[PDB]
Amino acid sequence: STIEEQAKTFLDKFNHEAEDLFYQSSLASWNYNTNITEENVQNMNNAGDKWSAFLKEQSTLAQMYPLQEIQNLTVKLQLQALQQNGSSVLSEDKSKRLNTILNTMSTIYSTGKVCCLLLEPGLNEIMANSLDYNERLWAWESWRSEVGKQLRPLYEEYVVLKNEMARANHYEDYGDYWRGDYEVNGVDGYDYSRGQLIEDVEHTFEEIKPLYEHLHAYVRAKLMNAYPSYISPIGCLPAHLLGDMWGRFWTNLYSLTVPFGQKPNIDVTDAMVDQAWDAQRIFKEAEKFFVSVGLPNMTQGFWENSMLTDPGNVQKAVCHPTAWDLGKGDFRILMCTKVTMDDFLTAHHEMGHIQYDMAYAAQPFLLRNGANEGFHEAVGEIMSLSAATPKHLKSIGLLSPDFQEDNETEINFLLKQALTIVGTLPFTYMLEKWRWMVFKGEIPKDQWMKKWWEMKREIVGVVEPVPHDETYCDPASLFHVSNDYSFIRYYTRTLYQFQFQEALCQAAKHEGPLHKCDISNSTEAGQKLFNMLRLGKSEPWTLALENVVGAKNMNVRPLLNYFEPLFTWLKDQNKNSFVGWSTDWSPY
Amino acid sequence: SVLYNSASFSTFKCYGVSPTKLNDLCFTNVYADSFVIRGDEVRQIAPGQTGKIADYNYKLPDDFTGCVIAWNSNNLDSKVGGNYNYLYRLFRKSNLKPFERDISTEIYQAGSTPCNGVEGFNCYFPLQSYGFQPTNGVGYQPYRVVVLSFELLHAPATVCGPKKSTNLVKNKCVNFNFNGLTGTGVLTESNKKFLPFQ
Repeated sequence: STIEEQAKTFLDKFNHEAEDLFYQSSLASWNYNTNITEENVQNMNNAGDKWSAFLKEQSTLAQMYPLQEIQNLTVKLQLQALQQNGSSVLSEDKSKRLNTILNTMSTIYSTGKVCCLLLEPGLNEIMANSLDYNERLWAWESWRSEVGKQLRPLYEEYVVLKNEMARANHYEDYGDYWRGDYEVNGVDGYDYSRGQLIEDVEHTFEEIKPLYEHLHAYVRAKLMNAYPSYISPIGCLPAHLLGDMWGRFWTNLYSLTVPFGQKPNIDVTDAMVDQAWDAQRIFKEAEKFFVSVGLPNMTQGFWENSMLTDPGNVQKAVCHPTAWDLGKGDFRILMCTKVTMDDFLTAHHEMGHIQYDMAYAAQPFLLRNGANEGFHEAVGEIMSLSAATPKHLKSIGLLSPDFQEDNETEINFLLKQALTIVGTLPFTYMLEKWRWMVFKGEIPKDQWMKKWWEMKREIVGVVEPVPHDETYCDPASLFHVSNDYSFIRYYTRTLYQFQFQEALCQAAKHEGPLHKCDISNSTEAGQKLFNMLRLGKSEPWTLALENVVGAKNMNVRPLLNYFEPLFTWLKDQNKNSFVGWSTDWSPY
Repeated sequence: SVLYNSASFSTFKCYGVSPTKLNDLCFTNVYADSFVIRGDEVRQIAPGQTGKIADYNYKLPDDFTGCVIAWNSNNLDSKVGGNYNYLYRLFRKSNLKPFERDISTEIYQAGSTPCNGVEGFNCYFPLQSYGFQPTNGVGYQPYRVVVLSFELLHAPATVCGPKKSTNLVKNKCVNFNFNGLTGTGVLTESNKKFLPFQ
């Protein structure tokens, strides 16, 4: 008959049964989050066992259908994630060995006590608020001498197992398996090979480097008074003086670095108490925001099924910020609604994630996900960034049209976002690139710690306060490594956050920098955003990116136009310190 | 007259004829086809649309001159946990005709090998289940769709419509109509009687 005709019939048979099994595994997890009981746990394991058993049977029968026999340029993109074998692609003897390491690394990282002390926010508040050299150093050295030593034999075997597992599915190494998500394998012409991902990232990172040099020199010169015999103006910065155990979140360093103390920052906490929000609100305000952009209105079951209240300590609940997608038109958000300032921006961030799921509602279950791992998170970042503008929050309900603002107010806003958005940008470029050389085979097995400290002083600028050896291990102790999560998705999230913001603010009759753009009463800027959201995975990310930005390759120019007033002020201020960081320098 | 202004149906649309002219119009045969479907597949039920419902299940002609009655039934035959009381055929090896009920219950043959009724390779099961749950969206709720077909033939139609009857006034030279006869005169009292069949 026809191979392509029988391919669409096999998809309709799987989609009519995948939505029922996936909903039962998600509905049982929602009951455990509302009320922590010992019964809802067994309901999710029983519903999840039928999903893993049915997916394996359908993946075997899909191997008989050829992949090249697809002319619709849609079925080929769906059978790629269906014909996979997962971690069980190797033999039965090495199957339990790979899954055991995933449980040993997650147990030690979760039970990592320093004697006592918990994990989060156990060691996070010690490395942040301390202001002492003989206190935060003991907490950082004990974590690398106890947790890293127990995870050293497990990290060595993790590279050899993931290398053979990736090559079994026609790849190159572990780092190459994550490149297939960004690879175009559908519509011709707009292709994107895996070899192109090696370049571009390395070219755009050099143009953003002068922006990081002016930021690193200002923080080093500011904290020099706190550590006169430890922080040199021409030296570098240790690994424990970054306000984080792994040097990821640098927001805590803003309290000890204030460029203007005479201009208070914005605060929407007191504005919510005056107007009396029922604590069941916030979402009502968040609803009219997307209407003025032009994105369609939300569903009806969202206001009757999703728990938008806070039960408190009298009811066991785990309202963690995570967007759920049960499917079949059901959309629920798990979040404790409070009357604070952080919850106002957090609710707008997760509201953009559930909006993406409402776009491809009519699409089958195989098309209910973002184009790649680094694209679904970028949808919510542009919603919280546009809502965090002090000028946008003034022309609405909260805040006072009486609060004055000028050029000095925008300096404190760009510097605060520079320690979170672009602050962890050099760390992502170094952490993911260092692992690609180990998973492929460019770094020997006895040169992991040697090359680790060499790339720090050339990308981020972090020296070692303690001369470590070879048995130590640093990247093994991480929430994303112990849980087997990709870290390259956070790099594209930062770049795509400013590219989508510049496209909407340009058509909304607004020029100049992007620190005062207001997305309001702009129908043209709202209809263009829905073009790439309704498609989903039916079209490649290179084609969907041109419909909004205008190019298929990532750009760094919009990332610089947002921090233009910040980069100008740092030029006429960092004249007493050294622009950059030194490599041949040690605090000890 | 009581079906238009009932204020209780979710979707009440008519095609071909006007919804206000069929109240007194005579009809020979008045059919009634009831079927429960999803909430998003209601748009496929139209004289001029196709899909997986109007092709392999209930097919309607393109020149259908009638009305489409469909109301909300979410709080009736719908439970939480999965609906397993309604089925539907997905694919079929032929195309049905308008105004025809599905009788043959066979297995769809996608390939070139016989299935012999048993489900196997290249022998998918066409009868699938729905998902009528009160926690889903709008396009997943059940809607009882009732299609009323109007067909007129050469036989004398016995189903027409009620006629609005007014009052009776005499002592004037006005116009009146007493079943067929339309005369204009003064209605006075009489002493003679007629026959009980004239």
